Amino acid sequence: GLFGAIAGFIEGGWTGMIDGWYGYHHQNEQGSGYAADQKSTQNAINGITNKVNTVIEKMNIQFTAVGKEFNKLEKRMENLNKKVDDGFLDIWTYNAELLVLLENERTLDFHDSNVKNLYEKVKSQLKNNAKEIGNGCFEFYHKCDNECMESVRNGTYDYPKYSEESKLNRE
Amino acid sequence: GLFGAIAGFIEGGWTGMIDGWYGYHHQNEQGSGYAADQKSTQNAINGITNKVNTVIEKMNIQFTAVGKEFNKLEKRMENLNKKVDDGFLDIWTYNAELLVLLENERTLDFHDSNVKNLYEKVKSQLKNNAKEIGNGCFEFYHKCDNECMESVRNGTYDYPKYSEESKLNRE
Amino acid sequence: GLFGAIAGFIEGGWTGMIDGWYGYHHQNEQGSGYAADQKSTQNAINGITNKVNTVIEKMNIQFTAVGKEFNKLEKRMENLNKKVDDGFLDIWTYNAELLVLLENERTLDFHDSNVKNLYEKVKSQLKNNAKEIGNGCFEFYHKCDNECMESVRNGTYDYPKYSEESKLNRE
Amino acid sequence: DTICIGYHANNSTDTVDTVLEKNVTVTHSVNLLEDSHNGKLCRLKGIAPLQLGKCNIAGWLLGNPECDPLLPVRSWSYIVETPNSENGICYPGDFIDYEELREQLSSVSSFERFEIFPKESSWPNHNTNGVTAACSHEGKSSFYRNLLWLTEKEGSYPKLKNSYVNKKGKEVLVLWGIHHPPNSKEQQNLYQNENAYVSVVTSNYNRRFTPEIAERPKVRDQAGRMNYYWTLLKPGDTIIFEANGNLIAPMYAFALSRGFGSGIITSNASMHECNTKCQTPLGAINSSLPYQNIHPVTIGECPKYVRSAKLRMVTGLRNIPS
Amino acid sequence: DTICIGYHANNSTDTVDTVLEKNVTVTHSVNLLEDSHNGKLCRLKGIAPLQLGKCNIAGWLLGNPECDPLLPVRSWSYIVETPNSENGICYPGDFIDYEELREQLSSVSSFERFEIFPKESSWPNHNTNGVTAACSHEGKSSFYRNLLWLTEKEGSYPKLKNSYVNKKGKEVLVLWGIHHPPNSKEQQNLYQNENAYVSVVTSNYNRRFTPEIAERPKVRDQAGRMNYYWTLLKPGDTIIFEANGNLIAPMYAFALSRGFGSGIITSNASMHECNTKCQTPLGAINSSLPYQNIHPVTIGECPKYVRSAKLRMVTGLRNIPS
Amino acid sequence: DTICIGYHANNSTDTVDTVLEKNVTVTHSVNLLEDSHNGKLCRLKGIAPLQLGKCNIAGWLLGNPECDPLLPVRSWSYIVETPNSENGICYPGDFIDYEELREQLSSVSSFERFEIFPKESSWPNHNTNGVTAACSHEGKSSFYRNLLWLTEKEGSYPKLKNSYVNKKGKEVLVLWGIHHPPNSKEQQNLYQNENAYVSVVTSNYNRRFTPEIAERPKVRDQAGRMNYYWTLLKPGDTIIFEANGNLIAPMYAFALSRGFGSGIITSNASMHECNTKCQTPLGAINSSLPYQNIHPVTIGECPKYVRSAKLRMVTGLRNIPS
Ligand SMILES: *[C@@H]1O[C@H](CO)[C@@H](O[C@@H]2O[C@H](CO)[C@@H](O[C@@H]3O[C@H](CO)[C@@H](O)[C@H](O)[C@@H]3O)[C@H](O)[C@H]2NC(C)=O)[C@H](O)[C@H]1NC(C)=O
Ligand SMILES: *[C@@H]1O[C@H](CO)[C@@H](O[C@@H]2O[C@H](CO)[C@@H](O[C@@H]3O[C@H](CO)[C@@H](O)[C@H](O)[C@@H]3O)[C@H](O)[C@H]2NC(C)=O)[C@H](O)[C@H]1NC(C)=O
Ligand SMILES: *[C@@H]1O[C@H](CO)[C@@H](O[C@@H]2O[C@H](CO)[C@@H](O[C@@H]3O[C@H](CO)[C@@H](O)[C@H](O)[C@@H]3O)[C@H](O)[C@H]2NC(C)=O)[C@H](O)[C@H]1NC(C)=O
Ligand SMILES: CN(C)[C@@H]1CCN([S@@](=O)(F)=Nc2cc(Cl)c(C(=O)N3CCO[C@@H](c4ccccc4)C3)c(Cl)c2)C1
Ligand SMILES: CN(C)[C@@H]1CCN([S@@](=O)(F)=Nc2cc(Cl)c(C(=O)N3CCO[C@@H](c4ccccc4)C3)c(Cl)c2)C1
Ligand SMILES: CN(C)[C@@H]1CCN([S@@](=O)(F)=Nc2cc(Cl)c(C(=O)N3CCO[C@@H](c4ccccc4)C3)c(Cl)c2)C1
Ligand SMILES: *[C@@H]1O[C@H](CO)[C@@H](O[C@@H]2O[C@H](CO)[C@@H](O)[C@H](O)[C@H]2NC(C)=O)[C@H](O)[C@H]1NC(C)=O
Ligand SMILES: *[C@@H]1O[C@H](CO)[C@@H](O[C@@H]2O[C@H](CO)[C@@H](O)[C@H](O)[C@H]2NC(C)=O)[C@H](O)[C@H]1NC(C)=O
Ligand SMILES: *[C@@H]1O[C@H](CO)[C@@H](O[C@@H]2O[C@H](CO)[C@@H](O)[C@H](O)[C@H]2NC(C)=O)[C@H](O)[C@H]1NC(C)=O
Ligand SMILES: *[C@@H]1O[C@H](CO)[C@@H](O)[C@H](O)[C@H]1NC(C)=O
Ligand SMILES: *[C@@H]1O[C@H](CO)[C@@H](O)[C@H](O)[C@H]1NC(C)=O
Ligand SMILES: *[C@@H]1O[C@H](CO)[C@@H](O)[C@H](O)[C@H]1NC(C)=O
Repeated sequence: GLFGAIAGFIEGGWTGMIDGWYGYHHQNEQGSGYAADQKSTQNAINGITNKVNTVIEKMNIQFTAVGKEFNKLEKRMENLNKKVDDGFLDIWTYNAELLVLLENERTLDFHDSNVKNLYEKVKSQLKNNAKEIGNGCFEFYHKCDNECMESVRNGTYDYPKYSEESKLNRE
Repeated sequence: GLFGAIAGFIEGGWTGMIDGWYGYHHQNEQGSGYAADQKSTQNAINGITNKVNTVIEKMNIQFTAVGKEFNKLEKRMENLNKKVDDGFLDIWTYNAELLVLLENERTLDFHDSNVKNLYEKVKSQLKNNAKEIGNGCFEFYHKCDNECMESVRNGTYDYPKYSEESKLNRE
Repeated sequence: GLFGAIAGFIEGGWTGMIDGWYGYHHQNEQGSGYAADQKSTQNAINGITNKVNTVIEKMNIQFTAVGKEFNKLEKRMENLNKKVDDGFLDIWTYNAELLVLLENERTLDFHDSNVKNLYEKVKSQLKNNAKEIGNGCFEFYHKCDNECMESVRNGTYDYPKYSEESKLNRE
Repeated sequence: DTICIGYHANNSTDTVDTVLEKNVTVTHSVNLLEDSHNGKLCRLKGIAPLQLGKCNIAGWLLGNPECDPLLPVRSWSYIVETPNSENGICYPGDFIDYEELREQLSSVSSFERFEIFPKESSWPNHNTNGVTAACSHEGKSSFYRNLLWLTEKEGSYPKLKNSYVNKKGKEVLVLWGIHHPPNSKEQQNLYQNENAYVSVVTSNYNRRFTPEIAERPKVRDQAGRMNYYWTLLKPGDTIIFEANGNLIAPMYAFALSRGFGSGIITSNASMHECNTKCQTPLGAINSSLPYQNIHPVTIGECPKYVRSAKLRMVTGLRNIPS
Repeated sequence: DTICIGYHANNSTDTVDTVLEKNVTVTHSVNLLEDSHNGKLCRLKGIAPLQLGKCNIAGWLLGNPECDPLLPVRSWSYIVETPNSENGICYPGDFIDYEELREQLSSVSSFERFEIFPKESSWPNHNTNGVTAACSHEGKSSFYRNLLWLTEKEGSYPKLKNSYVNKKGKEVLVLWGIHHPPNSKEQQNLYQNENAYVSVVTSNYNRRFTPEIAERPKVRDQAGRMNYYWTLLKPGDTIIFEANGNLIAPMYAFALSRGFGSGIITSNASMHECNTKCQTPLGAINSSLPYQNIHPVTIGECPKYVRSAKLRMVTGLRNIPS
Repeated sequence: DTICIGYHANNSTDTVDTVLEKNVTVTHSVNLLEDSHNGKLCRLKGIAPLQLGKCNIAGWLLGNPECDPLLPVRSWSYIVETPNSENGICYPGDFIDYEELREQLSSVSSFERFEIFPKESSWPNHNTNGVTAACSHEGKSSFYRNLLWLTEKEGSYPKLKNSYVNKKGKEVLVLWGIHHPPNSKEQQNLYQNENAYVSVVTSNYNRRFTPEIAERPKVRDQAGRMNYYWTLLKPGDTIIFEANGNLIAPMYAFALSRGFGSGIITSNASMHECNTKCQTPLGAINSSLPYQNIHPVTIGECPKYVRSAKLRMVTGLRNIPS
């Protein structure tokens, strides 16, 4: 992907995270589990629903469109009518197929960016209180309980609270 | 945004920075103030002016285009002429609206990328001589005067010059 | 570029790397040389070949298309036939020029992203066993021989193997 | 203790195409291309179509006797001709501006078939019982149900003249015919005059017809010809017919109502007790998708026809389960 | 000591739409859709239009006497017909290939109205003073200013023949008419011949006309009819008129110049002392924007008409002030 | 010890344009716009075209004697008319539905020129040797090679009647003419009858022609006129000609085969021993590129014509060598 997260440094997806597109898996002494990030997922759902409705809205309804008949001495007009019908069909099939291809590429990049930015949010919060261990995972240099897990998931990780403990374990 | 800077980890814009799209705010013992990054702003202005002119240039001038008249025994031809006029109008309204929507999305991502790359330039220069404090701000581990501020704004921050002083304050 | 690598923090390209689009230059006591990253280059070649073939495939073959003749009392029909021919030509020239411009922008961003992600892969592997020295280069805090060079180029850099030696040289 | 960042995966096997990559398996997707129809002819916005049965437009409008007679008044949303259409013009000749008349009928939503010139009172001095084997009915010679073959009475064909004033408040479609015998002996026998002519005039229609006598290749075993003509009589206007021979006089005319969204289609599908917003010659479409690949001919409010076989937007992520 | 990275914000309330998001407030934006006009008819590239006043094209070309006479020579950039156009053909009949003639006029930039057959010298043996109440002027019976109603003189209608050689170096548009009386008594009274005919020939035009006598519904209180015809006489060519009755002879013809970028529009707007590069039936457009939503009918160099209500490109950033 | 990440550069001077930036120099690129042709007329899919030489379509179909006679049977992939085309209709008149006939010929892939009415057996009671200076050949008066000018024999022009039954299994194109003398003395001298007429009938064609006598401006030194007509005789049908004067009778007709992908073009290029899938009036295109800017007129399987001067996709990177 353009942003390197999906199928990148995070190799695979989670079948166990059924409640959202992006989220977290944690493991501490009280257990483990999945937790979808509701804010980014809902924002992504809103934008994509917006994209799909825009594609539908941009295509007007096709009102009645039937053929016309021509006698044996109106061949030129019949061919002109066929050239018009063929040409419009050429352009609309071209427009529809390209738009889907272009928007499909952007949608996959959109999800890739959201995963990447989610990872960056956590990384900027933890600083050196934890270490990157690859595959989008961090190992804490301190005991990280459920309340501390939740502080990472929302915006409120208390870095100073654990710097002393983390500094000791870093060595 | 796709790159996570605008409306992302940098939550809001600066009304006090009137002279450019992207730039810096500094605070030291000699005072504080805003300073637009002239290079990135001017490069962004050039590219966007290029984008707008391309949209205008791709649309040819519409030369004289009026209607035609048909008698009571030329209904088929009149409907064919109307089908042609309606169909071309359908496609051009479709082309104009989609192009603006697609280019609008790219433009916002373009600015988001420029802010992100500007932040990365400063971050790569300072290394551990300063600390990320969120919201796109860095706090120096050493006295950073106006000349040192300017060295960050252009490409010439002298990291070795302050490593000893920064190392002492880091603890 | 959108991702800041090409013409960004990596200012120039390598004429000496003839075998790929992206890759590495190394220097140790056994010598120096270039080495294209075969995986990312080949993946980029596949995707771009896919893009070009899609552009070609979306344009159908133009079968026989000639003009028509009209007598002195068929001026309206002759102008309608000309309006149809002119209008279709307007749209297709518009479609062809825009598609090339839009895809050209995406292609350059695609390469920029690949270089950026390649740099991030190496940076995430080395951690503090080496230092960023700008222009997309890292200087190792330990002796990095050809086998160790190759471990960086593929996915298998052994960070623990050199942490003790790197820690000593970091001071 | 660890925390990991990741993304959704599932058992979806949906695939989409992108500019850089074909056949990408994705977690969620939406189809935009309608490819299903019900294979039936349905009411369109609550109005049943006009089915012509064994007749085409020409046979219905002239009143070919081999077609099941329609009710005096009909209202419809579209017209269906069958691909067979064994019954059209039965006495050979030219139907002048036939395609223009079909285009006119395409914006008509209703007709009222009424007697413009009643048979028993309009032509007291002419024979009105002429029939032909070319328009047979139940194995017997017959003629169009809407036209009358005027011929000489008691050895005389007096110059006739009849008019009609349109007091219907709607356009009245009037159809008539001109007969061209294959020889002058038949012309003199049928119409008693050799320099015969027919005149039809309204406030905006003015045409004269003259027989052109010649023997011709037999079509439906007839060397003669019958040319068919029509005009739309505006509300309040008058049409005057004048002839001393060869006129195939109107008997029934149509009061026409104008509507929107209609047209003529060809279909071998069957009428059913259904309702639709979108009708194609293959069947009805019940869909809100923006595109369809079923048929380029559509009646009503329909998705746009495209040639594509697949149009799928990805909404979810690339699907990479473990 | 700190340094922060940030982006511009301002008091802008401009909004744009994107694929993922509607109604995004942005710092800077550019409008691409022209929606303003001046509500006036203007000169186009420095040339005033041809306003027909109370006449349509037919009334002007035939010379309907109820329309203010135009100067002998006019040059223009477009033709304006008013929606009213109370004055067109005043004696009822058919204007053959009228729409083709209008299409011809659409590429004409100039006319010279000249006397092709002078009244007092062309027809010494015929009456030229015929007028009708259907073409009245100031409450008195009159006739087209460009045509002459030839009738019998002293009980005789001699076979006439007149020709004109086009020495103008430009196409000459010639108009004439054929009268169809409602009965043979009027035909014999006006033209003295019952098997009358009219012949008009040039090097590439060859047509014969014959009266078709019948009584018809009265139109403008006339049961007779007048069919109008035209041809373009090429430079150097000759046109020959031949008739022994029923000819409505040309008196004035037009020498036509061909131009580019012209057309015919309908407008109830007023001529003003202005100049424009772009004219619509609603008004003139002074703009360099690529699109407009004012009117699909345009003269000159104009933005492309689209149905959209808004087309705004963002140039700045998402506007997030504190 | 160091390791660096970088990207390819080379000596390429290819430039492309993007939305944000013009004239970007790139390492690799692909051209999509075909601008090269060979300047020759070639065989299309292995079939040589039909070159008409000095004749246009009208001259070839009538058999203008100034054009080199073609072989009895020809098959082709497209028709070439030269821009000069000095030879078309040589006796002045109107070619009725000429443009429709050209459109018919555009889907024809083969002709067989055969004698429909042999000269020496079809008209024993009429003169068949009439020639004119307007259709001269080698400085001597001649006539169309496919038509016969019938005139009176021994002071008499008997009413003729001839027919042909199409047993070719293909459409047969039949051409004939009607002569209009400039005065009645010539009409009586040539055809001995003043109320002359011509009748042509088939199962779906029925038309009568009558001379219209008038003196006209001389065209190619002829005040008379010759109107040309045609019809397509369906397989198995019969055409009957009937006249007592003025008929320019058919002698040779064409059995026509229908094909696909053909058309008529104008070119001053030369036939060469080459083969192509794509032919334009300027030359042949040997290309797989999706677009071309050579000519909007194309025969065969061709790239789409666009007005652009350059269409280059970048495949490589921005080229930044040291
Ligand atoms: C588009 O992608 C799908 C999924 O990647 C393709 O379908 C899958 O094709 C693979 C390989 O043909 C099948 O997997 C394995 O095939 C091997 C032999 O190649 C066999 O030994 C294994 O037992 C296994 O089946 C897989 O079943 C199949 N999945 C389906 C059909 O749901 C599909 O072919 C691709 N289409 C293209 C590339 O056009
Ligand atoms: C597009 O966005 C603009 C700006 O975000 C919208 O206009 C703004 O709408 C808000 C809410 O309606 C107004 O703000 C506040 O409204 C609350 C009640 O909702 C009221 O109590 C406050 O006093 C305050 O006014 C704001 O004034 C208004 N700004 C304008 C009109 O300039 C606009 O409605 C959006 N359009 C859409 C979503 O279609
Ligand atoms: C598109 O880009 C190319 C390459 O950047 C442009 O061609 C190059 O133009 C430069 C400047 O005109 C030439 O370089 C130098 O020019 C200076 C004077 O300006 C001269 O003193 C040096 O000796 C040197 O030549 C360069 O030769 C030339 N390269 C070519 C033609 O291959 C091109 O002009 C650009 N097109 C545009 C901007 O429309
Ligand atoms: C047919 N047509 C007329 C209509 C007009 C309206 N649109 S609409 O935009 F609503 N379509 C969509 C269809 C789909 Cl499947 C999606 C989507 O990916 N979801 C739905 C929301 O939970 C997402 C989710 C589930 C589980 C775990 C994580 C995420 C999956 C979306 Cl976002 C939009 C289609
Ligand atoms: C109407 N039409 C025919 C014409 C044809 C030519 N274009 S043109 O491309 F020049 N339009 C533009 C219109 C605008 Cl407002 C802009 C823009 O955002 N600016 C202008 C430059 O200072 C930027 C700025 C100001 C203050 C602080 C920070 C940044 C804001 C741009 Cl970049 C281009 C429009
Ligand atoms: C003409 N037309 C009908 C055809 C239909 C098929 N396509 S096709 O997609 F194959 N065209 C391409 C043309 C080109 Cl030059 C390229 C490209 O950049 N390369 C080729 C692969 O080694 C790349 C490389 C070389 C050296 C060092 C680093 C990288 C450079 C590509 Cl990727 C595709 C064009
Ligand atoms: C973010 O998560 C943290 C961690 O759970 C929340 O902080 C706790 O909030 C509850 C109730 O609000 C308090 O009882 C705890 O004392 C808080 N923990 C600490 C360490 O102060 C916080 O409320 C969450 N913020 C949200 C959801 O917006
Ligand atoms: C970048 O900013 C630095 C900091 O101001 C500039 O360095 C100073 O330049 C001035 C004049 O060029 C000298 O007098 C100072 O001694 C320099 N400072 C140091 C620490 O050497 C530098 O010139 C700027 N570079 C630009 C604008 O390209
Ligand atoms: C990645 O590169 C490393 C470094 O060369 C490779 O590791 C060596 O592989 C060879 C043969 O497989 C062994 O003899 C060496 O002992 C390995 N080195 C070490 C330090 O264990 C590795 O095989 C490469 N992986 C690939 C190419 O997939
Ligand atoms: C309708 O006609 C098509 C071909 O014209 C045929 O394939 C199809 O089976 C027919 N359907 C019915 C119901 O007769
Ligand atoms: C022009 O006509 C339109 C409707 O045809 C009307 O709404 C408008 O007011 C008129 N303007 C003038 C100036 O007469
Ligand atoms: C063909 O004609 C064009 C202009 O009509 C002329 O420029 C060109 O030279 C001609 N070519 C030949 C081979 O006669």
